[PDB]
Amino acid sequence: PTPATPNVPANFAVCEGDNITLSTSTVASSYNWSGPNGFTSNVQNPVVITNATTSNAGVYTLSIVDGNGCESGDTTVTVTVDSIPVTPVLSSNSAICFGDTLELSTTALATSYEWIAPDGSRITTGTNILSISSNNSLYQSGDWMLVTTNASGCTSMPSSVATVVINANPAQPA
Amino acid sequence: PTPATPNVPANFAVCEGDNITLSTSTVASSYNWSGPNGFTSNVQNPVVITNATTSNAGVYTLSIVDGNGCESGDTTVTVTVDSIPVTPVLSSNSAICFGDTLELSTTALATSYEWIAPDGSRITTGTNILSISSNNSLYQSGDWMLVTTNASGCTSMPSSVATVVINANPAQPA
Repeated sequence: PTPATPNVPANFAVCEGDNITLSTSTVASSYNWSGPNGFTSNVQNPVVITNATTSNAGVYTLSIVDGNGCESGDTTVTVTVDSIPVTPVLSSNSAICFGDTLELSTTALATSYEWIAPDGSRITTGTNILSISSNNSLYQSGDWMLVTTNASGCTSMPSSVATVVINANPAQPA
Repeated sequence: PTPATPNVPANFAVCEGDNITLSTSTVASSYNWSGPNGFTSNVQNPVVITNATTSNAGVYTLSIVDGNGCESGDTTVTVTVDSIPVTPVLSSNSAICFGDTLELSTTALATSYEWIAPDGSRITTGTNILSISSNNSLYQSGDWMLVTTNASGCTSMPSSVATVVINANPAQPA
C-alpha cells in the first residue's frame, strides 16, 4: 500500500539574507529531501539554510519511507528569494543656523523610507524628503541614518552616517 | 532500452565573479555530472560554482541512470567565463571656483562608463569625459566614483574615490 504523500509547507518566500526553513509534519522511518544548490537532508527538520541567497531559490522536493519499507509519492514547496534595495545614500543640510528647517533626503527609490534620529527615534515616511521644523523633537544634530523598504517588504542595509550641524545664533552683543 | 539523453541548458556564459548554475530537467535514479576544475555531482541540481573564474570554463558533461539500471547517452553544456575590465581610475578637477565647469574623466577604455555622484545619482555615458555645468544637479563636491562596462557586459570594480572641491567666490567686500 503506497504510503501517503507528506505534508510540506505552501509556497513561500524570503528576502536575501533571511533563513529558509523546511519541515514536514508527517511521520516516517526516514525522510528524503532534495533541492537547489545541492540541498539534501534525511530528516523531518533539515538544517536551516541561513543567509539565503538567490541560488537557494527553486523547488524543494520531499518523499518519505514508511515502516513497511515503501516509499511515498512526491510533494514540493517552491521557495523564492527576493531582492534587497541598494544601500541608500543620505544627504543632510549639515551646517544649519538654529531655526532654519532641517531637510534630510535621499535619491533612493523605495516603497517607504525609515529615518533614524541620533537618539534612536525612527520616523517612517512614503517619500524621499524628511523636513524637520525647528520646534520638532527630531531637530537633532549629530549622526543620522536611512533604511529603505521595497515592494516585497525587503529592507536595505542602513546608509552611511550623514551628519547634521545645528549652529547657535550668537547672542545680542553688548 | 537505452534511456533518453538528459535535458541540459544551452551554451551559456558568465562574467568572472558570477555564479555558474547547472541543472537538468530530467528524472533519474541518479545523475552523473563531471567537468572543469574537477567538478563533479550526483544530483539534478549540483552545488553552484560561486565566484566563477576562468578555470571553471569548459565543457560540463551529464549522463543519467534510469530506473532499469541503464545509463543514458551523454549531453554537454559549454560554459565560458568572460573578463572584468581593469579597475578604472577617476581624475577629478577637484578644487573648482563655483561657476567653473566640473570635468571628471578617465583613461580606461570601455563600452560605457557609469559615474556616481556623492548623493548616489548615476549618469551613464559612452565616453571618458563627463562635463558638468554649474547649474546642473550633479555639480556636487565630495566623493565621486567610476564603474566601467566592457563589450560583453562585464562590470569593473568601482574606482577609488576621487574628490571634488567646489570653492566659494568671496562676497563683494565693503
